[PDB]
Amino acid sequence: KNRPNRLIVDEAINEDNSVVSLSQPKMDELQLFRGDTVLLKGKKRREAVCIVLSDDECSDEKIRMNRVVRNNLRVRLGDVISIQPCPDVKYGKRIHVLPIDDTVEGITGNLFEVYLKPYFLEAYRPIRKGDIFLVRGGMRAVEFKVVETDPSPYCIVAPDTVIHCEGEPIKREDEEESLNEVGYDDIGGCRKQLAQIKEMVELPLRHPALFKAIGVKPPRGILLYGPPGTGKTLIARAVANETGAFFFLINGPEIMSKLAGESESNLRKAFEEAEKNAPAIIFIDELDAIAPKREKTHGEVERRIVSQLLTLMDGLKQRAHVIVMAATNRPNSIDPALRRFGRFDREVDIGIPDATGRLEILQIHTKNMKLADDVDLEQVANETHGHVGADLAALCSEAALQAIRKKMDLIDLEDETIDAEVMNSLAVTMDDFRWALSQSNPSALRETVVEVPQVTWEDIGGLEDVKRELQELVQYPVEHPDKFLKFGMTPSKGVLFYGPPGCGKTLLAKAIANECQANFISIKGPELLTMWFGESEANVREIFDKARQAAPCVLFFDELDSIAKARGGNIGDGGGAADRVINQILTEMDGMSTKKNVFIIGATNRPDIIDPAILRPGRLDQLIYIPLPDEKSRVAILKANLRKSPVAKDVDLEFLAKMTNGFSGADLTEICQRACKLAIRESIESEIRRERERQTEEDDPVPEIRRDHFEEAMRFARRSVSDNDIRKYEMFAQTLQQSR
Amino acid sequence: KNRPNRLIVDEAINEDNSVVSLSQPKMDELQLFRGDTVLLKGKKRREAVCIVLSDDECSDEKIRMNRVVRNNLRVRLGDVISIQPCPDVKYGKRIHVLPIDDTVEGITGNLFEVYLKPYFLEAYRPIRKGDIFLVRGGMRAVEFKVVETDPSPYCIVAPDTVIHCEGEPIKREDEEESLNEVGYDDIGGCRKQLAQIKEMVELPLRHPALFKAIGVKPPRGILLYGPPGTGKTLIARAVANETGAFFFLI
Ligand SMILES: Nc1ncnc2c1ncn2[C@@H]1O[C@H](COP(=O)(O)OP(=O)(O)NP(=O)(O)O)[C@@H](O)[C@H]1O
Ligand SMILES: Nc1ncnc2c1ncn2[C@@H]1O[C@H](COP(=O)(O)OP(=O)(O)O)[C@@H](O)[C@H]1O
Repeated sequence: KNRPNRLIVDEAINEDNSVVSLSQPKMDELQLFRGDTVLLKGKKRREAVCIVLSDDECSDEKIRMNRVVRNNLRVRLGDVISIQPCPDVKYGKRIHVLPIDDTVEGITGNLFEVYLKPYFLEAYRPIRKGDIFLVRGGMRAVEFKVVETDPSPYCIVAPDTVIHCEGEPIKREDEEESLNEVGYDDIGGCRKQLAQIKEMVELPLRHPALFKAIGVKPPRGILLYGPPGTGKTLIARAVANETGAFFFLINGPEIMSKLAGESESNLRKAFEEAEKNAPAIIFIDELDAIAPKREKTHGEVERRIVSQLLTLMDGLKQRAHVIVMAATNRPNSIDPALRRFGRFDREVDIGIPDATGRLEILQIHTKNMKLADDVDLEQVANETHGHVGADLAALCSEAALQAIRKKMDLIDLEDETIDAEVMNSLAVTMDDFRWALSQSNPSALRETVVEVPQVTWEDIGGLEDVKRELQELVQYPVEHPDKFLKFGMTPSKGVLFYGPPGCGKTLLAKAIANECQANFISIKGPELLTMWFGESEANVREIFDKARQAAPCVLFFDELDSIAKARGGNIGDGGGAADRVINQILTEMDGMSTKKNVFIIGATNRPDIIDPAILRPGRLDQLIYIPLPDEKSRVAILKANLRKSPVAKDVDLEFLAKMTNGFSGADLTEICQRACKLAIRESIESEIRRERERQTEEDDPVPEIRRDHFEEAMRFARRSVSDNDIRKYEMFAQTLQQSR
Repeated sequence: KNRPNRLIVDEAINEDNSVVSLSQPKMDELQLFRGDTVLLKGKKRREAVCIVLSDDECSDEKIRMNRVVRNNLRVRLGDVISIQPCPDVKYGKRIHVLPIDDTVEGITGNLFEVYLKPYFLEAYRPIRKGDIFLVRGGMRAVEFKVVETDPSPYCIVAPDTVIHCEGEPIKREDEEESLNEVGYDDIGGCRKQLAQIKEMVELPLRHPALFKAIGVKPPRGILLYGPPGTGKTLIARAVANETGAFFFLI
């Protein structure tokens, strides 16, 4: 018809297996309501009946499409479908649905009331003939095929019908695949990297003939890496099985497990077999087993194997319908002659996930688990700092095995055997989650983390003008390069905080990285000391390579004065005013691109004994005095700390605010900690006294703090900063010379 | 019967080779006294006669079970047994017990008064037909098989009887193992590590078909280490010969 009814498929955000979400101007163009019965026609004359729903997440012309119904239509991602309303659907009297025997194995008991009757209630579901849907439960996920309906050829189902499920399972026909093949639905986290790998490879695989009409070379050597266990083979096979090409898998240890000429014949026949079924993808994992760093290679057959791989990958420039993906452990653990132009050009890091990614990975792995009601995935989302996803698979399977070990075991073996009806009753508790998270958790990470921070501007009290002109200093030229191009001034890229210790030096950097949606990689002082004492400075280049790879980002140096204080004070050691790591930092600083959005933030508390070679233009040049807090900042910081804890309202904090002057913010965030420790000790002792009183039940004495704890904490209080350091810093206010 | 008479075996803390220790609410439910003659039926219609004693170390539903009597019943750890009182046991007049030649080698002299008469005094011991017990001494530990009793088919023994030990030793039949195979009784110390290795491996070996109904991967690469000489091969072969699987050694 060539009208807007020809639409492009996508992934779905909805979690029902038969609903389709669409946008508002599109749905106002088609004149429907919510919950209408809609019909989809695609390729090879297949049909889909669905419920339509409305969402603003959809764009102008796309369709949020589920995977089981897109495999029901026998189409894939990148195909076009046709949309028609079918508003004349009645109810049925008999429903014929039956499994395929290849996915129901080990199963005993009745199948009908355990799955079908928990499914076909309360959801009027549109079913057409020959359809295969998918349900979960029983620690499993089973698909189901329908055969016959009374209102031919489709109906909507309701509580007011029956389903006749009689018969034996039927073998799967030759055309479709199973649904235990992995896909785009079961990879939690790292959505941007998946989008980048999706957009980089879509054209020569979905439209191969276009590059048979245009001679422009696509990128063919694309290399992803990451710390191990993160499922690089999983995402590789997911992309290859989702976009629909021929797959073949070369693993490094198997090729090293043969003789010499047998390995040569294996690699040659593998590349010929990948040539035969074009278009196709090819995958080499554990490249460290095949082509290591050259200094770590000692024999003779290994260099011959690496030269064989170089000739075999240079000799497929003529072909353009295969593409090579590979996976190592680290980019510094490959031979440097391999990753060059014509062999391996594109580079992508997977990285470690974060709390949102951990929540999504946990949402993947409790899909067919049948949780309880008291289990709280936000708890084990926030309490699981520093983990990879295979540890999360181990954690979920460990808690499931503990629920099998505690109950539903010795209770059952003394009387009967085990079926799936009692597997329906099995849920797991949060106690097994806390038990599997307390012990038996080998945390597989000690390295540097990269994430967006969470502290916002309202978490720090006051300091308002400094926040707004820092916002001027970073936020402006990334949004308006035309004004700077008009006035010809290149922007500065350095800023140097300084101030007395204990004034909240990390919080403003966290707020700037959180508001502009920037990554964050921090380096403390102890990292500088363990790079100085070991005399190892081939690590700074790795840090700034990671920084450029994490673009955009803000790089935070904490305790820069440690290397100048460590070898003596202001007299110092026998040396002078320079060192090793700081000039290595300058040399790797000034030799990079101006527009790459890597913004370097330094910090110290001793601004006099620092090397003045860092205050050159083109480097760190912006100085901001961070002073002691004032009383309005004191009440603001005190409320911003006390917002977490339950406090009383009749207590008054302006007495101590008007009393305490010249105090660090760290002191006024530890005195509340001291008072709350005193209150928690008082409450637990009154708890054990009322327990031992009549019983040798819960009327809580106080959930908050009174004036007594604050008065005793002020009797335990202490200032942290002397007056002479304030005069040493106000020397810079009196003198006002700060260029070099 | 599906009542609480179907119990799960365990290790024992008692050191007599024929007594069984049980808990107090269980023994008040069965209405017995200490030292009563009790009977155990398990798999393959084997029988065990025992002395019952009381302990608070036992939990609600478990049985502190000795290794020689659990091999006498031809069951293993993880099996369920059945408990019945047999309070009608008399004494005997002639007792027929004889060794197996594969465990008495290098031995000379009279066998009767060196082992049997130091054993069958002061302990009224419950013996049924076909039973194999185990005694120690002479820098060795010898097992013994009984053949025939006068009050058929079981008795309790006392100082007021005789034991006729005449004959040559009989070859071991094909079904059972020896008792010089290592087990859970001869590893001192490190009980928590043995409990951890016990709980980590019990499910895919005692109940294999459950993971033929549930697809969840068990842990398969488990690595123990230690400073050398601490008997890592001993605890490995002990767990494999105690839980009862096929072993092979690389
Ligand atoms: N509102 C606040 N005002 C001041 N400090 C705060 C505030 N909120 C949190 N902090 C703490 O301030 C820390 C930032 O370091 P900061 O206290 O400025 O350095 P310092 O204490 O002066 N030097 P040091 O403690 O030895 O590393 C954070 O880690 C918090 O623990
Ligand atoms: N983010 C994740 N999403 C889904 N599964 C994961 C994830 N991370 C780890 N896994 C699981 O951990 C295992 C490790 O992936 P694998 O391909 O074996 O990596 P490697 O071989 O490098 O260890 C996979 O079998 C996968 O199922």
